[PDB]
Amino acid sequence: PDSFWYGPERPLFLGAFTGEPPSYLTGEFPGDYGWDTAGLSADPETFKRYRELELIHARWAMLGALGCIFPELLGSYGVPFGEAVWFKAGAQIFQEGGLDYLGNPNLVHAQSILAILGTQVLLMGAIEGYRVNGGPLGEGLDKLYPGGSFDPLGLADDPDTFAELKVKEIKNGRLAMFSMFGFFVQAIVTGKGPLQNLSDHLANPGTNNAFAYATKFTPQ
Amino acid sequence: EWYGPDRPKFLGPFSEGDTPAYLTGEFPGDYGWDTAGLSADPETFKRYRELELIHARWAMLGALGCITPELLAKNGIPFGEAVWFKAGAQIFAEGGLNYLGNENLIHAQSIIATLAFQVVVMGLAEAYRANGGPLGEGLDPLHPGGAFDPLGLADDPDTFAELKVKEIKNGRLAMFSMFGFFVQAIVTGKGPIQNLDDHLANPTAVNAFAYATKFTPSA
Amino acid sequence: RPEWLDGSLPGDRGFDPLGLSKPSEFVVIGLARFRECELIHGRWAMLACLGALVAEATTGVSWVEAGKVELDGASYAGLSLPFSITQLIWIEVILVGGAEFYRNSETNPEKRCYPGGVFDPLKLASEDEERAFRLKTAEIKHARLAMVSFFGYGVQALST
Ligand code: CHL
Ligand code: CHL
Ligand code: CLA
Ligand code: CLA
Ligand SMILES: CC1=C[C@H](O)CC(C)(C)[C@H]1/C=C/C(C)=C/C=C/C(C)=C/C=C/C=C(C)/C=C/C=C(C)/C=C/C1=C(C)C[C@H](O)CC1(C)C
Ligand SMILES: CC1=C[C@H](O)CC(C)(C)[C@H]1/C=C/C(C)=C/C=C/C(C)=C/C=C/C=C(C)/C=C/C=C(C)/C=C/C1=C(C)C[C@H](O)CC1(C)C
Repeated sequence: PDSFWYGPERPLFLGAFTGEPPSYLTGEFPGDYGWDTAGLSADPETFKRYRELELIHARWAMLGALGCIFPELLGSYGVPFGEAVWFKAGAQIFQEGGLDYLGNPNLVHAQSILAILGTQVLLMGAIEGYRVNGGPLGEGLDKLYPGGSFDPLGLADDPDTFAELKVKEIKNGRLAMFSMFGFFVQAIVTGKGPLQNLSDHLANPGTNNAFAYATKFTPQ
Repeated sequence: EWYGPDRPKFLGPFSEGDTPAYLTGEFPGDYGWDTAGLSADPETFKRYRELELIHARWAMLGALGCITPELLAKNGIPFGEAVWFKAGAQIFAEGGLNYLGNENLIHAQSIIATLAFQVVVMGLAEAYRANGGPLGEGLDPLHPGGAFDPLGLADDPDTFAELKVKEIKNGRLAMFSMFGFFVQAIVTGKGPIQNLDDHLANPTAVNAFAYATKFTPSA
Repeated sequence: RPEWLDGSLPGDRGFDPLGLSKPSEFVVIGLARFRECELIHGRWAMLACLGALVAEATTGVSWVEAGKVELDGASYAGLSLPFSITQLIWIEVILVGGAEFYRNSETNPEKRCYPGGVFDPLKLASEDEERAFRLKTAEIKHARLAMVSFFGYGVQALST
């Protein structure tokens, strides 16, 4: 296309020091900064599969980051969750009262983990089978951008706006995946919720940073 | 059935909509599961098939070797240590590692001697497998046959192909089970047979989820 | 048999003593709508009858009594719900109004009475001319039965 994010004049991941990007990264796909130093996308089929994997990971991680942030914020403000922290919310089902959505005893009130696992397995199996092979909500649609019933508001009719929104989606998804990797590492190292880590850093930025835990995993 | 375009797939009714084009179905165990696109290049596909089959055979042997001593000990054989993941320390025991408990069998004491012997022997064997040696040269890399098929159970090509499918399927099952062995040993800390007995005792209460907060971050 | 009972419709039974559907000449100085009205009233009648019977069987509280206990405390199938009467009525009016407003926006009376489509999961309608008509007559007959049954229930509720 003819836009700032496509073609040979697109921005690249090393600024002026990037040089010439790899030949197969011609710049016809969203979020193409020409960063394939490892050379894992030489084969176009592998490139397509990696693009699909990246997009699915991006959407899942956007959802995951939002769902990790929101309950802890609400619990900090005062909502009585069973376990507000993202990496502890799974253990609520072992509590005597069971899992309670929003802390209310009349919302969901789940008791058995086996039923949750079984229903999730069935529903998600059907969902992903429909995603791979066309189902009730469209049959002959694109694998990554089905549109149709999944774009009710008609935000992707204009091809130029469609490309712009694709770039925005991929960029926000990459940011979300980076932040989710940060979530995992901070949970492993610090042991507190991400909002707790942010509050601690804001309280004393000079000392409450990552280096404070640097001497945590040293062997003895 | 098996080889052919109308073959069983890994997603059942949801698979024929999207399957890799390079997986025609001329090889055993071709369920059309290459969602990651790691076998687009045929040479890499061949190397991955070789790796898969070697892992399959090794995991079959490993599953049998993990199960048999524990079951025999349950039947009442005085083993030094029934659990597979603690069986390696028997060499450090004061009495040494004895086959089937009896001190007149093997009675090994030194780990260095057995490790060196294994290194030399397996180096020679794997070099012969990679290049070709006394047991045939220039044969099929994965199914040499000949001196490695003394019983001649795969002379008929269709029977040979069906047996190849059975081999790869049993091997995939064995590798899955060995991964389960590793994870269960890491988490539970008991032998697989002990895990099965405990699950059979109280199926609803004791299971994997019981050890769910095992690795929760501290501090 | 009345002349205006042209037949070819599921509810043809020769019952119209007062000539409500009888066309009349006019001077200046429709059966489809009435069939749709009977259809909708009967559908709601069977829904109400089944709900009342199930409620009487399971929890045992009288259908006429339902609402007084709900206002004091909301509960469905013996399980409590976190809804007050205000939120309940607001959700009900919004959802029912949306469903209604989508319902009447159909210029075609045949689809107005018989939308089919997503509302028919199994391909039972198809293009059959006899079996589909027979099951349509079955629906209309059960609708009439449910309407008269619920009228009897309402009559028995009073003076008791
Ligand atoms: C001109 C200067 C310039 C420089 C130096 C970079 C550098 C980088 N950019 Mg780029 N950019 C630059 C200009 C621009 N970038 C971009 C847009 C982007 C995007 C969208 C992305 C990048 C990314 C990257 C990274 C790709 C290489 C990498 O993965 O590093 C890896 C190596 C390092 C970061 C160095 C190691 C860090 C540290 C010094 C060592 C760690 C020390 C630890 C204490 C030791 C570890 C502890 C152990 C024990 C566990 C890299 C950091 C990518 C990225 O962020 O990946 C991470 C990426 O997605 N850039 C734009 C807008 C068009 C630019 C404009 O000029
Ligand atoms: C029609 C339904 C149907 C569905 C949904 C599947 C789906 C599957 N088949 Mg298939 N099959 C189906 C029909 C058939 N299969 C086969 C033959 C085969 C074979 C031979 C194989 C498969 C395999 C698979 C799996 C591919 C792996 C995968 O996609 O990971 C996606 C799935 C998951 C990631 C599961 C996630 C489970 C759970 C929801 C998440 C767990 C949550 C944890 C608690 C998270 C905790 C985090 C921890 C780590 C910190 C997948 C489960 C392969 C397999 O078994 O690999 C494992 C395989 O080898 N199928 C036949 C015979 C013709 C079928 C007949 O209809
Ligand atoms: C699983 C996630 C995933 C996947 C499949 C891809 C896949 C792809 N990316 Mg994307 N990307 C991701 C995550 C991912 N990326 C994240 C998190 C970022 C932000 C840092 C980016 C930023 C990015 C840019 C800026 C560009 C790409 C490009 C590409 C393409 C070529 C690179 C390649 O061969 O990927 C193969 C990828 C894998 C085999 C996944 C390996 C993942 C390893 C195992 C994780 C561990 C290593 C990692 C460095 C850990 C540190 C994480 C963080 C601290 C850096 C390919 C379609 C280029 C392109 O052509 O765009 C279309 C391009 O310009 N990506
Ligand atoms: C190391 C073992 C190994 C190896 C090398 C292969 C290799 C292959 N398999 Mg096999 N497979 C395996 C294990 C393995 N598989 C297991 C355990 C199962 C049972 C789940 C299967 C089931 C299976 C089916 C049903 C099919 C294949 C197919 C293929 C081919 C294409 C897929 C591909 O690119 O794989 C490349 C593989 C790798 C690069 C290995 C990387 C492994 C990384 C490290 C991840 C491993 C850990 C992972 C998280 C485990 C998750 C599952 C866990 C619960 C066990 C290729 C020759 C397809 C084919 O064409 O048949 C010929 C096919 O239809 N495989
Ligand atoms: C580019 C390139 C190039 C060259 O050549 C080479 C290389 C370097 C290799 C490459 C790179 C790559 C990379 C970087 C990657 C990364 C990735 C990631 C990080 C992802 C994530 C990703 C991430 C993700 C998905 C995430 C997800 C999440 C989730 C789901 C979550 C969920 C949840 C929640 C909500 C909360 C609750 O409470 C619980 C739970 C349930 C848990
Ligand atoms: C398919 C596909 C496709 C897409 O595309 C991508 C992907 C996904 C990547 C792919 C997948 C893959 C996979 C799954 C893999 C897995 C594997 C395994 C598990 C292996 C194991 C494997 C395993 C194994 C070998 C095992 C082995 C074992 C052994 C030796 C053991 C031994 C022993 C014994 C006897 C016992 C004693 O006491 C001790 C000892 C001496 C120690």
